[PDB]
Amino acid sequence: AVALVVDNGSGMVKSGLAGDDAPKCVFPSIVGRPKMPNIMIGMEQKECYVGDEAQNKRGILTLKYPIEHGIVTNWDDMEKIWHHTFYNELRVSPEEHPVLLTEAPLNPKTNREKMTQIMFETFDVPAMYVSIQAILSLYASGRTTGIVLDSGDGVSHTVPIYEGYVLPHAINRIDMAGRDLTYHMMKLFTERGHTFTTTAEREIVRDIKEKLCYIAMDYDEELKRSEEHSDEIEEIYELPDGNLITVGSERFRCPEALFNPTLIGRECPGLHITAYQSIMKCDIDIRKELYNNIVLSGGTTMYNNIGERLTKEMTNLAPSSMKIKVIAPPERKYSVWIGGSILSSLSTFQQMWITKEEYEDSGPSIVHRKCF
Amino acid sequence: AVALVVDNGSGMVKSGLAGDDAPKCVFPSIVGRPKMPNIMIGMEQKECYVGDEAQNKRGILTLKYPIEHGIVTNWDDMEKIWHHTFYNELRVSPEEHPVLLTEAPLNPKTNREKMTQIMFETFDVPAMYVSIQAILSLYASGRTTGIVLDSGDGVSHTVPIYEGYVLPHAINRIDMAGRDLTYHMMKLFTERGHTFTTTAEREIVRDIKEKLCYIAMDYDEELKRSEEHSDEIEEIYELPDGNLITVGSERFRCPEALFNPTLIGRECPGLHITAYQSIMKCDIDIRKELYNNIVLSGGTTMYNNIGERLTKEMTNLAPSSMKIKVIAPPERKYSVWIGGSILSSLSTFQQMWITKEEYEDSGPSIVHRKCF
Amino acid sequence: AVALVVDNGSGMVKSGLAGDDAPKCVFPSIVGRPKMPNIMIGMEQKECYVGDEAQNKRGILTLKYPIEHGIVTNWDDMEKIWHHTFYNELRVSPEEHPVLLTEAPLNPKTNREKMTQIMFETFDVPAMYVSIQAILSLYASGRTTGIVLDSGDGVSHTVPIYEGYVLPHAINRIDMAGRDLTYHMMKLFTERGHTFTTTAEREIVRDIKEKLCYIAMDYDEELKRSEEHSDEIEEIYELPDGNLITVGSERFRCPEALFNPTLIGRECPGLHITAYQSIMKCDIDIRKELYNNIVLSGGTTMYNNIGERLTKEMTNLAPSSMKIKVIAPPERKYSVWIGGSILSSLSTFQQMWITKEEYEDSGPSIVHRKCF
Ligand SMILES: Nc1ncnc2c1ncn2[C@@H]1O[C@H](COP(=O)(O)OP(=O)(O)O)[C@@H](O)[C@H]1O
Ligand SMILES: Nc1ncnc2c1ncn2[C@@H]1O[C@H](COP(=O)(O)OP(=O)(O)O)[C@@H](O)[C@H]1O
Ligand SMILES: Nc1ncnc2c1ncn2[C@@H]1O[C@H](COP(=O)(O)OP(=O)(O)O)[C@@H](O)[C@H]1O
Ligand SMILES: [Mg+2]
Ligand SMILES: [Mg+2]
Ligand SMILES: [Mg+2]
Repeated sequence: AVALVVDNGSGMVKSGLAGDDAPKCVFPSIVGRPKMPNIMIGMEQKECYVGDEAQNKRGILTLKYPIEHGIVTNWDDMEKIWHHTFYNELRVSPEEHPVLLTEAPLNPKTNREKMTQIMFETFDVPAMYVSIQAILSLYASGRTTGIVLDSGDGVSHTVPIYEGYVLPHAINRIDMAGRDLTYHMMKLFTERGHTFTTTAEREIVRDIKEKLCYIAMDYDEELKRSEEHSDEIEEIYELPDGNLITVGSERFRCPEALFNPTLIGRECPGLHITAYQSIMKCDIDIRKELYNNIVLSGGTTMYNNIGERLTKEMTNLAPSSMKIKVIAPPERKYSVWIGGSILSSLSTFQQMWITKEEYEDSGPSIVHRKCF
Repeated sequence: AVALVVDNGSGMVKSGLAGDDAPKCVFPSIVGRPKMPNIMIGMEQKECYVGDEAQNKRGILTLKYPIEHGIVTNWDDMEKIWHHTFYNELRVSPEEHPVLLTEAPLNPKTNREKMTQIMFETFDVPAMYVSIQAILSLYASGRTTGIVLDSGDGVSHTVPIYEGYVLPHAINRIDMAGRDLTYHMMKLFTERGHTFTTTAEREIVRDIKEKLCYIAMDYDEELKRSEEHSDEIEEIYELPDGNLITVGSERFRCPEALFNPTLIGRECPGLHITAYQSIMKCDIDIRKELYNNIVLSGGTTMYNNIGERLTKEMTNLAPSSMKIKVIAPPERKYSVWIGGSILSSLSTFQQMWITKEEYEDSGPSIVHRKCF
Repeated sequence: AVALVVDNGSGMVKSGLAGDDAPKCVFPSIVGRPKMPNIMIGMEQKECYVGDEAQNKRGILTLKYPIEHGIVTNWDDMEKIWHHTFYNELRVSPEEHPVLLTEAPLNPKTNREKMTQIMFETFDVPAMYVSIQAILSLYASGRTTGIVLDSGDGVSHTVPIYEGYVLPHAINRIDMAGRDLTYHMMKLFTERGHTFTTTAEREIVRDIKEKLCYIAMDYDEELKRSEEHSDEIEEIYELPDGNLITVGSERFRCPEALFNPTLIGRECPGLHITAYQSIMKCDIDIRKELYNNIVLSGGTTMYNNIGERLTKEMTNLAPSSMKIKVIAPPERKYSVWIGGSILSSLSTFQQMWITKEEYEDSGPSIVHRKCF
């Protein structure tokens, strides 16, 4: 039977059938609830909107995210999202297809235990398997050795792998991703005169950041040019209500927080520093191959001139006799799903599944012995 | 049982059976009392005239309005008007038909409480329901999203609704309607030589205003043309006593007070300004749909070239990327009654009624929990 | 030379000499313009009234506020207000005294730039300095560590400070203050039968709110008692025209919007929630001292039983091993001015000034490098 690949994250959720080269259903993971009285008798209303319907009618809805920092806070909303994905988006019965789920490294055991319990006791799936996102990201690139720098919506992590062997003592994870960048962008916009506070305004700011941001090679030079050639940097954006907003110096000052987290008041190191620290925790003979297979993945790495900036930063830290090559292939925003689809279509993988009998006999703890 | 739709307002009262496409009995809400001695023995006189009879014999009667600014002042006259409507106009027993009444937004609770008490303890109606006029006006147009600008005889209000959800924090109401326009018309007529003071003269001036008024697209240009091409604007009107009156520049100077209330010494803003302020109090993503569904209702909006003037005024305020469409359908003077008839004929509405038992047990305050 | 302390806000403006323990001139910041024709030849009239004169003759004047949400909208009115303060109230020459101005956090740069330009190019002040209001509020209390919850007329903000170091990433600001409470009070009064629309009526409602409002410890219990013991809550107030108004349940329902902004249709969180969120954004070891130094400031915090309510609300959120102490000293409505006077009288502060030469050489942008 064809397996279901469901990559659930903080911001977006991707779902599809194992065997394709692109996800089938990509939708935001939000739950909307009405806050205004209903007075028009005759129409059929709903108590909760999930997915695109919640985003379209966000004007009269309060929006909640059931996943924060890769950890599920409310399980009812997550169960509703899973039900919507299975019964509305994919329109496939969740009882004849094995499930392949993804999880971030260094997560509490209770999250996996509850996820497995919900999958086996609510949807009654035949089999399921949970895998780390970095492994699937490395699978999607068709390589066996490299360091994966993944940056999603809530969690950014770094995982090195050498010749199919992972080094768990050199795995890094920090909670600083596109959401903090959106908050920083809102704070920067408050200095221009525009104030955004509501959830709909937050989505508008997120869209503005996605459409009109880039990474400057030299931050100081562009900052100097911002006060002298602002006409080149200014960009006009049309708000949904018809007003116009001028985005100027905020185009590159917002993504700069990745390489200097002190702007947003975070003591954690930057991205290049984290990668260098992760490389230096491995053996001496392993570092040479890791320096040449830096793979980028995640939606937060979809900016412009990011690979060149990362290469320049790594050059000033790595020894002058090494070769640094950053791998930023196109369509890398769906690399995890592609890797999961590739993994699920292998004959050797057809044995590493958690069947119903094993879960019923051993219990929910079996996920700590067969899934890694 | 067929329900009774009774829209009672300041100037006129409409009444009919739920299921028709037009009101059955439309008559002015006035109470007439004699002021001259009666010396002709042999005829059967009456102590009070209500409705058309009071208007026909207004020469020897003093006329009183029991409703002012949507608030009932004297309840005896209102009870007499209700009795006349039930027993003379409709000729139906008010004990086998549910009643559907209308009320203006932002009204005192005591008005609703006394109305419900009178309906349940005097006419002994089986069930009753009170609804806002804007909701019925939006029902009559067959829409679910829009901003309703209602202007009756004493009260003009603005209510936005988005996808069946009303925003109570963006509801406006001002006490400036056709009565102030009639007073302004009388004041303008005093400058020509004609003086009107009595109630009958007030009704004559109201008829003149109804028959010979229009809204000028450019007030300044027509004002300039008034002193140079008066022959085009002059109109002859025949008074009931046979005299002739020339209405000239007063044709467009009287309705102009809607867009500039400073003419009649009122500090409240105009109509377009009020609509724009009501639109700007909603969320950013809601404004686009509200700008495209401006619905006009009420008897005061039955002038000529009013939709074009409103569109031109809104264009200069709304952003240059929005589409403004004013909806002024024909027969809009009875839109509230049509909406009430449509609402009362729905199966889903057959449950939202205040039965006799509920009123007797809970008390008169129940109207504050089941009627909105 | 003695410095001038001028705290200009939305509602009121305070001005005095640095060295005193109380402001010298406290007057509303309104600009009045006549709207009626003048027919009495022989009297000397004025084209605009500013301050108490505008408030006394508000019957025949239209009143405008030149400051909205801590942002100056019209600069001509603000310049007139500054001229009135310097030349009429204080009666001191604005050329031999340094100026100390106050500003709210998270404000546009253009506001400060224009303020400095006006101060240096119109009044020709020798030196000036702009400071945040929270810093002065903390100075006035004689402390070094604490969280300041300031609530004025248009803007309410929260600023934590630990041992003289401010945490900019934990500063909150929302636009919800006494003006929205006045609007809510007017809306509540419309349900009793009284309608207030004009600016003079708005000032009357503001006075009623100032004189007859208090905060209920248990909102539900007092709401239940409102429908059973209204005689205890009813209060008689005398309108300027001689009529009497009964204020009953509206005494505590108006200030309740601070702890539940959903009543006035605002999605922003309440006051205790905002304070708790601001405390949780600091480091773990800093929270203990912040929980014990909650300082209240502003005119909107001059209600009754507000400290006890805030303490009770914070107790249910803070851990059961912390000590919560709300600091609400008397005369806290002028805390900002007292703090500014204390700061301006220090010898160490005699160097942090913007002289004429520095402004002339560097330009208006210098205020972004020496004032914080
Ligand atoms: N073209 C783009 N440019 C800049 N940022 C982007 C772009 N596309 C997406 N993003 C950011 O990436 C985030 C999406 O992260 P995603 O990888 O979907 O998280 P998850 O791994 O939980 O699904 C969004 O919050 C958005 O801000
Ligand atoms: N054709 C017309 N042209 C101009 N004004 C009109 C016209 N018809 C009615 N009016 C005005 O509308 C008013 C009637 O208001 P109406 O909607 O009946 O009030 P209510 O909602 O209380 O019944 C009258 O006072 C009259 O001046
Ligand atoms: N005793 C009081 N009780 C309740 N509210 C008050 C009292 N005194 C003042 N206020 C409110 O505080 C507001 C004054 O705010 P203020 O601190 O003067 O603003 P700013 O900081 O801009 O000068 C007024 O709008 C008033 O409604
Ligand atoms: Mg991801
Ligand atoms: Mg009407
Ligand atoms: Mg203040």
